[PDB]
Amino acid sequence: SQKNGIATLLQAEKEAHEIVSKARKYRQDKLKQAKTDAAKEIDSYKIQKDKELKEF
Amino acid sequence: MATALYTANDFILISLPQNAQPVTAPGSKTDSWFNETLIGGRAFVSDFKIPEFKIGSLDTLIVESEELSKVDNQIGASIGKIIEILQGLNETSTNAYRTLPINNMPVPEYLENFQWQTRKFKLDKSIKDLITLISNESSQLDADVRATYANYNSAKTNLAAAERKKTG
Amino acid sequence: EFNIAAAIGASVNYVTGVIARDKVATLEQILWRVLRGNLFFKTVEIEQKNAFIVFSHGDLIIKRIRKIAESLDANLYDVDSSNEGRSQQLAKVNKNLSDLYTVLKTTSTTLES
Amino acid sequence: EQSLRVQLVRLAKTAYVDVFINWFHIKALRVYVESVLRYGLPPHFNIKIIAVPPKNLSKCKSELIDAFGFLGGNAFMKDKKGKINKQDTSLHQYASLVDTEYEPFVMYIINL
Amino acid sequence: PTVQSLSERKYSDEELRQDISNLKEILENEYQELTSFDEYVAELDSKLLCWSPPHVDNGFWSDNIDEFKKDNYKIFRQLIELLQAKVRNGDVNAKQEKIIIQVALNDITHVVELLPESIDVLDKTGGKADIMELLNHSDSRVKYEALKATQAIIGYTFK
Amino acid sequence: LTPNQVNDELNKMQAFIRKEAEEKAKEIQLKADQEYEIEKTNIVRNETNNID
Repeated sequence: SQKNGIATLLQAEKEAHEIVSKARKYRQDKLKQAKTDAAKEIDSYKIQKDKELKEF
Repeated sequence: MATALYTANDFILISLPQNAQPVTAPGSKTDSWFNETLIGGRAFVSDFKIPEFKIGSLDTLIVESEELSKVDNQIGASIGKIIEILQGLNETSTNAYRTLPINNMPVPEYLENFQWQTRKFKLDKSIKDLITLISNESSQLDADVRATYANYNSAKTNLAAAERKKTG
Repeated sequence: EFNIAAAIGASVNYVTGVIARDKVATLEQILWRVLRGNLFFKTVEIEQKNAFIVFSHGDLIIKRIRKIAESLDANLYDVDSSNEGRSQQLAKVNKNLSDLYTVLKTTSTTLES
Repeated sequence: EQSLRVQLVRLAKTAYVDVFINWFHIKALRVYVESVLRYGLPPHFNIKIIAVPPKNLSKCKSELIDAFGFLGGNAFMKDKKGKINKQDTSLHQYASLVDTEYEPFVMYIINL
Repeated sequence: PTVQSLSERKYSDEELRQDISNLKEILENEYQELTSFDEYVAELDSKLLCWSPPHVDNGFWSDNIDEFKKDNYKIFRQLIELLQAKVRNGDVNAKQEKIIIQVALNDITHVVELLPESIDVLDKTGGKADIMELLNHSDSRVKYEALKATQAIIGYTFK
Repeated sequence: LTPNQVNDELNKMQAFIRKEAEEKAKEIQLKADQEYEIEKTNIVRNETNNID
């Protein structure tokens, strides 16, 4: 069992690297998801101010 | 020994995991093996469970052992300098100044109730700020003791200089 | 080998190096195991005089292992050969070792003549 | 000299008590970080301090080193009464930051 | 060489030492007075390679290396294509191809040993394969120049 | 030492590396959600200020 522990430790290290890459891809997806979820807020206030300008 | 201990004894701090077992008694507990399996049956066990910490990364754990070893060596050198100043002051008694009973109790009873109690250290910050605050407090206490010991030595030298002029 | 499993890309980090005594590798494995956690290995390979050592550690502590490995009387690095721009580097090292033998043979024949 | 002796005695006593508490907290933090870093899995272990009598620490350290030496290694664990460590030439290391010979398990010595 | 060796072993007459010392300064400064870029571009463009006093210096290839680099080392690729094209058409063991092969191997060895970026032009062009085969042939002086040119590119591969 | 203990140490080393990677992934996973709502709130505040 010389290469079996290196193979299981290599698979566990690949699972830990995939677990770290899932968190890094989750934070990188959330970084664009903050602006993607924040860019839609102006579309309601612009029409809400356009209603107040259309009243006058 | 019998020249450095008058109210306290020798202690050994060791930690083992939950799956560890001894090689001389397989199939027993480490808690019952600590007292019952001790040499002569007179070994006393004291609780030293501190609070749990959160590891930030694996890279800081390697430098944390060297920083804790250097801070432990600086704390031991500061305790040796404070003991050297207390022995140099000519006020150490046969029991006090060589045992250091904290809280007016023995070292085994105080060490058995030691649960990582702090007065300015909380369980929400990192261990590096607590070790840096403890090293800064130990360096401030050692510098405060050395600053008074230097003025006491200069005052004793001036008192010996005035005593030599007063008569001789 | 310790088939392509470590010279063609993997998730684990290996530390290969030549040493003339196994006691320095045992003391380096004891110092690395006592001061850096379970981030060591135990391998032994006979060579032509030096002994082949086999060490394994994490991929984020390769910089700290160079100072402890260099200060422990050893040259355990990430790659022994200077050819690592492809998979595997032993194919290019076999070509450089296949041309350096002919250049050294021609230089030895011209120097002897 | 009298006031500096009294204030140096009180500040030496308070600084000795705070240095002793900081030394005990640093020893507990280093003892927890040593078994936590060297052990790995699991992240929880039982840490305690055993009070031994005077002149009998070699038997408790020899029995605890012989009993708990299987965790560090079968070839590195050896029977030692005191603190058996590397003290040879600079090819071998002996220190608190770089050493090539230590105890068979996580164990520290705290004495006054 | 006869003027340089004759300058140390002078005669009793001062006219012979003044004539050899006067001719040695004009003979030494005559080859050094020309530009290395015009001499290397004229010798490479003329298709006639020959040895000179300023052609065996590494400063000429280092000075003309930056000026020659205008098409990804097209000048060194043209010289290596002239040496390899002379090696293919007009094979070795000849009198004409041996001087251009030796001068192209010495200049290619000095230019290859000067900068480490010219090794890609030899592998991309294809003249690096003929350099290893040219060492095992006759003309062992040119085989030593090609051995030094192959050792210069072989030195940058493994350190 | 013995070759049998190398797999037992390598398993605990791999488990500790997996625990450290899970802790780092939880730290980054808390940091990204820690910053994203503040960035979206700042962009929404700037957009409302321009709309006003």
